[PDB]
Amino acid sequence: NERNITSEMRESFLDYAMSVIVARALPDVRDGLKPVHRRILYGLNEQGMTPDKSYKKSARIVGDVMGKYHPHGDSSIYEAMVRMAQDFSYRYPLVDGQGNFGSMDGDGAAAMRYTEARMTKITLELLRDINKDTIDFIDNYDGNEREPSVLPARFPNLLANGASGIAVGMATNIPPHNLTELINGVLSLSKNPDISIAELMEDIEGPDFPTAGLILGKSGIRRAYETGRGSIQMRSRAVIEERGGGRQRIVVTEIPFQVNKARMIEKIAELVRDKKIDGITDLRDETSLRTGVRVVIDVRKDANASVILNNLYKQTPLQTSFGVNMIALVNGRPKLINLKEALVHYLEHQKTVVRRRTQYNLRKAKDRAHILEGLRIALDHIDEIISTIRESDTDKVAMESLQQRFKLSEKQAQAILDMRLRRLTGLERDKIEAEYNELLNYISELETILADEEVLLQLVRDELTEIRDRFGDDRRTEIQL
Amino acid sequence: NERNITSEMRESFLDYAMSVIVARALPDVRDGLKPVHRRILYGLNEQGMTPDKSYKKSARIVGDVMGKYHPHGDSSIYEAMVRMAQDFSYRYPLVDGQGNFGSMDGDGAAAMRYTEARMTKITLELLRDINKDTIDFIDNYDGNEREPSVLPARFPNLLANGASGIAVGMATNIPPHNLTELINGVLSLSKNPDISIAELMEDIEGPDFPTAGLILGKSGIRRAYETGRGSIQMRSRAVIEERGGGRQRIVVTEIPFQVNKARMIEKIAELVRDKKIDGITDLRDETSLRTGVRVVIDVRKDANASVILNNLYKQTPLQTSFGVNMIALVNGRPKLINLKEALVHYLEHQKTVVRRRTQYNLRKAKDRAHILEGLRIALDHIDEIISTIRESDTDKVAMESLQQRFKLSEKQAQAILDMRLRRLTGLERDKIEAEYNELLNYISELETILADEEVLLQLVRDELTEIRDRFGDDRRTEIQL
Amino acid sequence: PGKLADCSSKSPEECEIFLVEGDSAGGSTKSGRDSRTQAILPLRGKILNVEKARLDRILNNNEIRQMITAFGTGIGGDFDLAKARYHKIVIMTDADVDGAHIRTLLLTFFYRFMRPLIEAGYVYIAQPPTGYKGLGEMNADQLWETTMNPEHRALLQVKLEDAIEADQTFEMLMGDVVENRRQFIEDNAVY
Amino acid sequence: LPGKLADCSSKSPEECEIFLVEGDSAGGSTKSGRDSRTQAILPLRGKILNVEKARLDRILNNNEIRQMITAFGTGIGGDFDLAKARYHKIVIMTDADVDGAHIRTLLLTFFYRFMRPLIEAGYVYIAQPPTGYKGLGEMNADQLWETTMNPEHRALLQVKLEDAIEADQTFEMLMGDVVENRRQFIEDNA
DNA sequence: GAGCGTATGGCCATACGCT
DNA sequence: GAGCGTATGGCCATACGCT
Ligand SMILES: COc1c(N2C[C@@H]3CCCN[C@@H]3C2)c(F)cc2c(=O)c(C(=O)O)cn(C3CC3)c12
Ligand SMILES: COc1c(N2C[C@@H]3CCCN[C@@H]3C2)c(F)cc2c(=O)c(C(=O)O)cn(C3CC3)c12
Ligand SMILES: COc1c(N2C[C@@H]3CCCN[C@@H]3C2)c(F)cc2c(=O)c(C(=O)O)cn(C3CC3)c12
Ligand SMILES: [Mg+2]
Ligand SMILES: [Mg+2]
Ligand SMILES: [Mg+2]
Ligand SMILES: [Mg+2]
Ligand SMILES: [Mg+2]
Ligand SMILES: [Mg+2]
Ligand SMILES: [Mg+2]
Repeated sequence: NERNITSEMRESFLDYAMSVIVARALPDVRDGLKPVHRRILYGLNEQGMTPDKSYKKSARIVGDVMGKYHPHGDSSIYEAMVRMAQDFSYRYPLVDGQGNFGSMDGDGAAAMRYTEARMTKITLELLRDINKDTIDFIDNYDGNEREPSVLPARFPNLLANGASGIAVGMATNIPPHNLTELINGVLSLSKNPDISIAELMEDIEGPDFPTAGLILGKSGIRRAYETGRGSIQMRSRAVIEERGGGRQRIVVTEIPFQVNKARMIEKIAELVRDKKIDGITDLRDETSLRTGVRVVIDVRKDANASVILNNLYKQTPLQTSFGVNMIALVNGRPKLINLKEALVHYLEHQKTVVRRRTQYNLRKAKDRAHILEGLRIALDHIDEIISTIRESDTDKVAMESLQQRFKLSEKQAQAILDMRLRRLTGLERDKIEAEYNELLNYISELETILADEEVLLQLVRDELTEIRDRFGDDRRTEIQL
Repeated sequence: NERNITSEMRESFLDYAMSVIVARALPDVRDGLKPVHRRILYGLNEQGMTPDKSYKKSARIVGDVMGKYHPHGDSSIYEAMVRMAQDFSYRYPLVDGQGNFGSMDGDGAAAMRYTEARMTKITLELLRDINKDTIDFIDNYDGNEREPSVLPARFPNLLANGASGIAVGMATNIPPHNLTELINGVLSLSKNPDISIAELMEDIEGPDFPTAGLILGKSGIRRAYETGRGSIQMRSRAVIEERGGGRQRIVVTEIPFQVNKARMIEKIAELVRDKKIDGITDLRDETSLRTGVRVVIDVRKDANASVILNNLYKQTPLQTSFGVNMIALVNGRPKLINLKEALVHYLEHQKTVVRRRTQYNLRKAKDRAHILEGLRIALDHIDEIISTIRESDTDKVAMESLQQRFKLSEKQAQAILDMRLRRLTGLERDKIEAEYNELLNYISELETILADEEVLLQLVRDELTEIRDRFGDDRRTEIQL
Repeated sequence: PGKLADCSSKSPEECEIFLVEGDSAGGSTKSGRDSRTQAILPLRGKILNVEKARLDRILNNNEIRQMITAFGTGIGGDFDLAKARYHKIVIMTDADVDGAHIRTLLLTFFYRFMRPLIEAGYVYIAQPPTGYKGLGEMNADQLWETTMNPEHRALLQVKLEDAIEADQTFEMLMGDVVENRRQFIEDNAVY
Repeated sequence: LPGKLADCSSKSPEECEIFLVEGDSAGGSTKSGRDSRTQAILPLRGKILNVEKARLDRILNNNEIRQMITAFGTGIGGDFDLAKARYHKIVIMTDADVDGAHIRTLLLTFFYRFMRPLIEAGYVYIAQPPTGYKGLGEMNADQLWETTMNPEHRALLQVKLEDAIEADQTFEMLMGDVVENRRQFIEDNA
């Protein structure tokens, strides 16, 4: 058969580009995840690889996620999972790793045959209420499994851990933030829908990196929040200590986010050997675990350390910019979103999650109360019920006879037929009445939530505050005025 | 502290050597498997990756087997599994593979991310009755899981698929055999314990390779069967086609077992280049899916093809020896076994598996019969049983009252209390009587098996014949006189 | 190996070359092929975008070099269709989005360096079963019977109809100008 | 330094020590969990060549063996110099498994046949990592450090030679060319 | 200047015993 | 001889967009 070259180029390229955009490189606005991450977390959840249980071998997690949800390379899965376990990559890590999971110096993690993982306690909040019809499930690549379209995400993950992805025709670069600051901003938005970005910034001061450090001015942040795009100046934490009789040394304790420590040191070393920076006698990486990042630059006598340090900020990645480009999938399509839009979309997801949960909980409660009514009729007239069953030749006849005589439903009659003889004891009869009465009170409680949109909004606020009090931590990055 | 050099050498070397011998390189005489193979098959079984169910991704099987049973490299597991799926490696393949699983040319399988597998219908016979206390289970490497010491192996797998392993201080090399021939030999041994190797050879003619071909004489086979050691001369199936104008050519349709086709061709091609062989004009690999192996060697006009062919057998792997060294793990220790010993040990495993199964089946039957007696008393005095339960305040009182009044056991009372109301219908009461009566005949039937060693031996024979009729196939390798 | 696996025939009119996506697919293809008339060239990883690269880089790319050596036609001004080793050059990628990407990258190289090969109708696109699984998860028997056997296969002959339009198409989709590419995506959206 | 060695800052051999770790993954974490001034990591990849089975031309052509000789800077055979040594502690660090034991035997075979006065001077040591099935690779950078990298917490076994005529017979039997003597040893000692 | 992070896996050497 | 089969994985190049 025949095929036009222009048609083949347009059709094939659009197929790839759209797939990279909606199913690879860009995160969802609601849960802040790319498909690979969502598949790793759901895979951990389905396999019961929770914080309370032992670490499970990385190769088993990777193979499961691959065979069931991610039709790609084992390396691309393992590597995505590794990043989620790194306390220098993820502001609130989503994976709990055991073994070599890499360091700041750019070295990678050990091969998946040597590592072990499970989910962190915060990840349980991303998965919380997933099995309560809160989110929509879809068929997997082969059609032999089901997978989540989005996770409930009971904390604002997109803004919390940030995002960084290279698509086709576009890319994303969302910085990480402080959970306490974010949740407070979300609470302020729910109470005031016409809240300005300026007003929101009283809660959300700016990005909060896991690598800590410093941010130079609120100017860069403000632009990034109003438009979705802006450049944020990140600077290392460096101190000039007064050691010798005249001698002095620079100590780098915190480095910029996503900056490779070894590469940064190599860049400083290169300037010294090329004589592009004069004043450095020795440079050493004194970094340890209890010590943390410690890069020592010892300054030659009579040379100003303040001059050398400022020149290091300019000439090396000791000072680096963060080019904010807040692109996320909103209604399955890419969108450049501002700070408020990110929060509004997140709040809507929470409103839906909580409503859908309450609706599910109610269906189940109404269903159970119905069965309990049936069992209550049964127990009140057991001599007759037993008689009716015994007189019946088949299960079909017993089902019909019970329904017709005691005005019971198909479900109520089936529940009675499945009732064990031990339910006829004194205490077991009293338990049924106690369950029914407590259940009617729960049904009313749920019905009240769905009746008032403000009660439902208050429940979202209450649950968000609970997460803030449990997982919210101190701000790491210092924003200098 | 200190450590002697000789002591460390002796202690450390013996630790490695014994582990390679009893837990790596040598197969078990009973099921014919090395630990890696057994772990792959048991892992398939536990995960329900049976022939009736869809193919499961290789990386998922590998990751599961690794994390749960095999504390080694993912490649070493995947590669072991791959071999089991190759119709040119395994005489009766144990793994059902989908995708590139390699070819005869030395062509490896695709990476485990591509490819998928499940067990073959014959493997179900290796796992048959595993959950009926037929074999002993052991704790895994970490102690968080249980694994089989040996599989029931309802067909003689050690001789069927053979074995090849390099240990320390020893090695094994058992050729594959015809299942119909082996089972017949096993049946002949069970009927005559003093059967000679000569007599057994009327059933077991010799090795039967998946690659077919030819065996030169019964001499090599005879020695290997009597002593467990011998050299068997494997020769390719080659024909000389007389063509027009005097001209000739040789066609190779079958090549020796474990011989690399491409390597064999390369060896012929290098002799021609190096002028070490005279008379070959052209050499071609005409092998296609439609024809199978077809290696065509063109002969010069003034040359004799019979001369060239015989020189090819001598100088290339077109003829290759099989150095039989029948070493297997017998009572957890290595042993050089002869043909009869291999069959005797296998027959004993079957005698134990069938006895252990019948013993298990009996315990369960006796247990069920007892419960049925209780339910029979219950149904016969249902009006009383119901009042007894209803009069009881707790389950504990109901349990005591039923046992004291109706002379029932703790188990019988508990079974009555767990009895659903639907068991009181006409048909459901009749089913209980029918189950009890059929069960009493099954108990007698099982008790008869354990009472007479000949009945038990006949059952083993009957079950072995069933497998022979279902899976037994035509002999592939032609043993020439 | 990972290198080219030629066909026994020396007549190019009946000889075909299958540019196969990935190592694992390349092995099964080499096993399932017609040894007489079908050659397999396994292409590993994403092919270099020639539209974005300079000549020194293009000629230094091994996978590009492997193709030039296989066709034996030459590139740019020195391309000789008379020197072509295969009259059929078949692009055989996975039935997935990345298979589509590799297909675009290969056509970009052929359009900018071997244009008269497409004009002569020597460039074809194999149509493998679109059943969610890629080429590497397919048997050698079925890879033949569905994508390689001339009796049942369906190849798409790549044709040039408007060179002015094609030039604008390769420049937009594979060029350094992101904005035009982003616009193409946001217009052609859903499809 | 990616797959090769990482050396100690100290130029004095009495102060500095070399750790021959087992596997790539072990090498990386041990290079991270060390005292850079006194500790030097030489990661050994795969099973090390059995010098008792090999001829000199092959032994000298091996890159695993050549990396060690260059690291110690002692020379081999008749040209070995105990004084011309770079480290005073040569630590064999291996997995707490059967293959770990094997690598340990292969290294001692090389040291006995080529660097004998290194063992005699008590320079050769065996690191004692925790036994429980995990192995070196599976351990974290800080677990690796407090386990065997702190000569404070660490317990090293000093390799000593007591009978050279017995040791000669032992290396030739266990690591030699004659299978029958090895097979006999296994059969007897089980 | 170049590198962030999800995408498209063969090659190499060694132990061990037999022939 | 050299290679059978279970054991002890980093290196390499490419797309894509932003700064
Ligand atoms: C053989 O292709 C790859 C190369 N090669 C590309 C070049 C072309 C010819 C051969 N040599 C070089 C190295 C590479 F460098 C890395 C990776 C890689 O990391 C990877 C993965 O799953 O992570 C998968 N692949 C295959 C799926 C493509 C890689
Ligand atoms: C890096 O060690 C290995 C080599 N190297 C050994 C040499 C020494 C220095 C570096 N170059 C060469 C190649 C090799 F050739 C193959 C394998 C191998 O197949 C394998 C596996 O799991 O399948 C695992 N490993 C690692 C567990 C040992 C291999
Ligand atoms: C200042 O941004 C750029 C830098 N780097 C500076 C920073 C230093 C640390 C590590 N990298 C970042 C990026 C770079 F290395 C390369 C390019 C570049 O090639 C390029 C282009 O048009 O091809 C455009 N620009 C943008 C100015 C348009 C580049
Ligand atoms: Mg990779
Ligand atoms: Mg700077
Ligand atoms: Mg390997
Ligand atoms: Mg021969
Ligand atoms: Mg694909
Ligand atoms: Mg180990
Ligand atoms: Mg540039």
